[PDB]
Amino acid sequence: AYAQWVIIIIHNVGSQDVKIKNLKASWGKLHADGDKDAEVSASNYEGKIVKPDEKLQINASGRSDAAEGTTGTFDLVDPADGDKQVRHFYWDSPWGSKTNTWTVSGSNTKWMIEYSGQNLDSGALGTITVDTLKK
Amino acid sequence: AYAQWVIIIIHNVGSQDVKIKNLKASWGKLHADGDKDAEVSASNYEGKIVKPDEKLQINASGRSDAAEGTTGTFDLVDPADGDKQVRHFYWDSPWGSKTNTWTVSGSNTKWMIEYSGQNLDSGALGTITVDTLKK
Amino acid sequence: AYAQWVIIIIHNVGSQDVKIKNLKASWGKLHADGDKDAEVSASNYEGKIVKPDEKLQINASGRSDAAEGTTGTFDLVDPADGDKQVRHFYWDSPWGSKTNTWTVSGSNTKWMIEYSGQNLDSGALGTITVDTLKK
Amino acid sequence: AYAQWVIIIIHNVGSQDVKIKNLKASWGKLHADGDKDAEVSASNYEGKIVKPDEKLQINASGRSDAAEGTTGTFDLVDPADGDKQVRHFYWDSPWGSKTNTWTVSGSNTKWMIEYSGQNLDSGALGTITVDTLKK
Amino acid sequence: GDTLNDVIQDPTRRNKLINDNNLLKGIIMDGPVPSSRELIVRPDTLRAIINNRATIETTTMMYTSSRCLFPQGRIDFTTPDSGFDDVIKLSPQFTSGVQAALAKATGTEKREALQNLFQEYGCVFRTKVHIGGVLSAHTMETKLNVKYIVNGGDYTKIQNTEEWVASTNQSEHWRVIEVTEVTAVADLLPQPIRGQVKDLLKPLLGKWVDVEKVPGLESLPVSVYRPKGAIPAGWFWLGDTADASKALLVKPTLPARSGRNPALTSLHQGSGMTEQPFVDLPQYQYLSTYFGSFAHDTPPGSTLRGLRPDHVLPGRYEMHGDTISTAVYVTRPVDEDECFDLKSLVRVKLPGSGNPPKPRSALKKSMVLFDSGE
Amino acid sequence: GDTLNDVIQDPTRRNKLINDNNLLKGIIMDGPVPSSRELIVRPDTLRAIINNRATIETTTMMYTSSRCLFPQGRIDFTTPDSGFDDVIKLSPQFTSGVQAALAKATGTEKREALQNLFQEYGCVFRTKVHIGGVLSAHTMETKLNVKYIVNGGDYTKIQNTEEWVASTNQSEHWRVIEVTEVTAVADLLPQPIRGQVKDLLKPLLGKWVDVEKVPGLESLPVSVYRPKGAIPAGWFWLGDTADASKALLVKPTLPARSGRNPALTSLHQGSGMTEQPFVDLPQYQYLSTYFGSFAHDTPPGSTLRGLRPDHVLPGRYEMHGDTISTAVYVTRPVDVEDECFDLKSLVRVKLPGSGNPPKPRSALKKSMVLFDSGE
Repeated sequence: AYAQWVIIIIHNVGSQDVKIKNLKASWGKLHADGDKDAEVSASNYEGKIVKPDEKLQINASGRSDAAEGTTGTFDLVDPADGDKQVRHFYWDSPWGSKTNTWTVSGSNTKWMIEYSGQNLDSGALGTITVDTLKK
Repeated sequence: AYAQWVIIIIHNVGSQDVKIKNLKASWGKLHADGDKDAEVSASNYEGKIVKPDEKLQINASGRSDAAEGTTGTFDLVDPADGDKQVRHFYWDSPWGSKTNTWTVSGSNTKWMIEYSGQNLDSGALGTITVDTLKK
Repeated sequence: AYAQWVIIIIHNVGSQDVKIKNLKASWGKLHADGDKDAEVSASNYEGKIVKPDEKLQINASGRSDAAEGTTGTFDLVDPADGDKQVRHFYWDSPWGSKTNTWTVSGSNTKWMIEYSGQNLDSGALGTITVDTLKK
Repeated sequence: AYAQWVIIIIHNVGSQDVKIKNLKASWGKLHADGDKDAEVSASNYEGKIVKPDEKLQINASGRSDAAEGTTGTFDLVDPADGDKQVRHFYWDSPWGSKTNTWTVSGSNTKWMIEYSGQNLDSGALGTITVDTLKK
Repeated sequence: GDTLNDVIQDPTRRNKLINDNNLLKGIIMDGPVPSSRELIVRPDTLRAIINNRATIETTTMMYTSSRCLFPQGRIDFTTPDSGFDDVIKLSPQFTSGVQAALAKATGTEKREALQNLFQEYGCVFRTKVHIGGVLSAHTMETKLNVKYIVNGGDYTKIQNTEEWVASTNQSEHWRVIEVTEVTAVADLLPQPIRGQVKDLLKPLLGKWVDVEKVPGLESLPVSVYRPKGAIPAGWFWLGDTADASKALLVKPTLPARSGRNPALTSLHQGSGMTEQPFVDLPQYQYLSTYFGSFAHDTPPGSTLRGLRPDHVLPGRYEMHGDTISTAVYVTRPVDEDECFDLKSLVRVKLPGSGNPPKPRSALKKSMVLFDSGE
Repeated sequence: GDTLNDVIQDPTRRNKLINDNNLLKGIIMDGPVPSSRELIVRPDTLRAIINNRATIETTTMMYTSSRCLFPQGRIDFTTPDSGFDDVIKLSPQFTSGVQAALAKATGTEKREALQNLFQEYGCVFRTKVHIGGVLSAHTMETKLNVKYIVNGGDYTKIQNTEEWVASTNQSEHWRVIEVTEVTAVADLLPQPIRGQVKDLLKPLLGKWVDVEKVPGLESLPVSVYRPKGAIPAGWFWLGDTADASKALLVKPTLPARSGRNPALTSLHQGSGMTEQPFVDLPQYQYLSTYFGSFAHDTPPGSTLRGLRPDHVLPGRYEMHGDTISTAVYVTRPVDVEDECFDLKSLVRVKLPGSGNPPKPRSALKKSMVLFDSGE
């Protein structure tokens, strides 16, 4: 359904580029901004660069009528040193479970990440802002 | 129920304070950060000034289990100029509507207000960040 | 039963103190070292600061034959940096799940938090050692 | 059953090597980290050298469904003086007893051994951290 | 009832009043204190007016304040800039010290000598003072504290207000209760020496240089300019500006010494989630936000410097940009205390978190010396 | 209504004020005390300012406190470095003692003589002093204690504050109530003698020696470096460092004698479950956590020493390593007089064992070490 959804705002607050790869949603559908009926191909988000001081918005939600929620993953990688993984991501807003999940995994010493806006208790996961800084 | 919720983040990026007034919600309940069980009254939020570069958080959620959802309003006023209203903000995530609504009203040209992160198609209203500045 | 239990050791290694807050323990009970009959209150730990190189032990267990398990949460905060959150810890050993759950959430890049010893496959949650350093 | 288990961490806080010998599980089995299904033989640890300031983890548990629990023994031997016995560790978390057993036996004037984290009141024996030093 | 007229007409009483109030000595700046050196020659007479309008005022807003003020008059000293026949004559010792300081070989030696001379003789001189007595009391309870202060009159009767009030007409106890005019000691010197001393006291040497537009930043509403080329060794720059014509480089004039707060401070990279500089010294400030990534180990960030608080005054913002994201402030001076119109740039919303306090200051014109030839 | 001007103009009153306040004598450092020897020549006059802004304060947070302060002014002595016409003249006896101390053959004799001279004459001299009378009272009550202190004014009327306040205007009872400037006695000497004395007084001789990488420890984020080769006899090193160029060896300048704290302390093996050293003397400190197994009976640990607390000042940590088990601090001087060596002392964040010594956090002062003296 459209009740389970997540909007992640990758905001590059640093002065060096970052890239997004392996962005795959197991369930649900990637859709346009504010519109959950206009599905957008994942390729429109796979492998693009986020320039410094810019925001990239990814919107995912479950399919209407359907009852599966939406879960997915994507990797932030550094394009300056061979797409080395910056931090892996995993989000889960399920249809029939109470707690949502939002986990960052992996690590490299050259990047700092601070995220907020998620709700893990009930309902939709929420809009998540993820500030990234190559420091 | 808890499935319907909203987080409103007032981020003061300007050089002058802004005061929150008239915080109270027709439905639902205000609660502490990340804990829907820790109910909090509007008196804890009323009268608090957001100093420049400070961030304040409003967490509203539907009660434990009901067709209630949540709904409420507040006002942002200028601590100078006789507490003149900056903007009037209204939020509602109903249970039967399956359609949120977040609205801002006012004409104060001495301030500039931007807001982003609301969801309207369906589900929880999500987290809304409100940047306020004084031109 | 008493069979479902957990021991959590906050082991400070940095140059600054860390404070424990919001020690809820929603399920089960807290108990003294090596004695589950000697029930203790959360007030013995709430608001306390762990100085450098100091060990703090929190023991939780299910009630004798309540068939409940033990679940609880707490937060690490910086006593100097405006009581800001460091990490949010949630431990859960259900009686009927036969699958435990220990999670550390939140984000504060100014602190390094590592943990080890937890068991999730089955049975008790084990002894969890948490090393906190302030950078 | 998997509810009866133990995690033994041999951590050499000294500056001299130590070796393990005669590791046998009279009851139960050995398994990999974080997975009680991945059974492993005693040969994976027999003769292994715990380098100073290095942790070696041994995880023991009973069968999937059995009333056997876990039991076993192992000897720490000093490789610098002909594999002289340091200590004899015996662990036992039965299915058929309400209390567990953790026994260090033997004596060596050249070595100091301390341990923590063992649980004996009920349930699984817990996670045991053993610090060894040659003073 | 004696007045200031009766004490000023008597050489003994007049000299007692002068000595007990340190009227011949300057002020050194825990707080302003008089110097032990006599700055001016002892005058043969004092210009004075008589004022005996006493007042007792109490307010109990839990604070309670009381003030018993018993004035006696005002004593005026005449400065060279007035042009009147009588002028306070500087001590020959002070003039000799100034001449010796200005005679040293190099500018650094002259500045050090002047610093020592003004630390010994004080920085300013009180030219209008009010004589009399004042007894004040402050009480605050909620837990409780009381504070009595006496300045003038019989200080041994601070505990008994009636007796202290009765003792306010004794001339031997009159003290300076207020200062309504202060003149810089440097301003008491002759013009050719006054100019040299004032120029040498300026903490910073200034230099105008050409500017270059920072690459990128096309999203911003205005162009950002920085000093062009490598800055001369030993010099520093203050920050980014929108001025497309010229930029200011500054250089300290005094070496480091114990107890001397440096005019400029180095900047260090922020702790986390921010690329903006932070001042090494606690109270200091800088003018502009660094556009880009700040690195204090390599140029041009290695030589960007902050300013001592006394060097700057609050300015005013003029905003450019259509939204919060593009909003930027050009800082302008607020219309003797003029400040440079550097058009410093300060971004409104820095993308990161935990950023430094937003700059809000402009640099004084009276702290920078140009064309020294140094 | 007399003031300091009235007593300074009268030779008898001025000399009474000078003598009763020990203004011609230095300070020896249970606490600072005046010396019996007169350090400077008796001046013909004193430079002073008048200040009669008296104060009465009380507070009852039961920590009740009270302070009745009655100042009279400030007296200022002028030092040689100011270059003014009037300069405090050192007593001929003190100058003769300094010259006799510096005349002895060996440096040890020269240091011992200077130590005796500065013990009998004092280490510092008060150049700015505030005159007047202060009466303080404290009464902490929970059990109960009361503490009255009188400094100046008629002390026989301490029990009656009214009469003490009445007496505060009698000049025979004015005392030094505060000191706002203190100058080292050595700083009062001529420049060459001043330099020689200040160099001799330095507790430690210093020397730079090349370093070598500690074998092993490849898991650490930075290499560990220790003095290469055998330490010269009688010299000591201060700990492991990250510096790849040089390491500092130190040597005491004064023989150990009863009643004086040595500049360096021996280090002994820990009691249990730790291989780190412990200071033999109570409050001494070392700079680096020992990497490896410490042993005070064999090198290089046999020549490792800890410093007297007055030799060191707190530093700042620069962290290296991606995890706690790998993390290590490098200690850098708190960039500011009293500067400290940038030895780059290594300090492991989390030592493997338990019961380890407190984490060292200090750096050595640059003023405590004498170089290239030929000693």
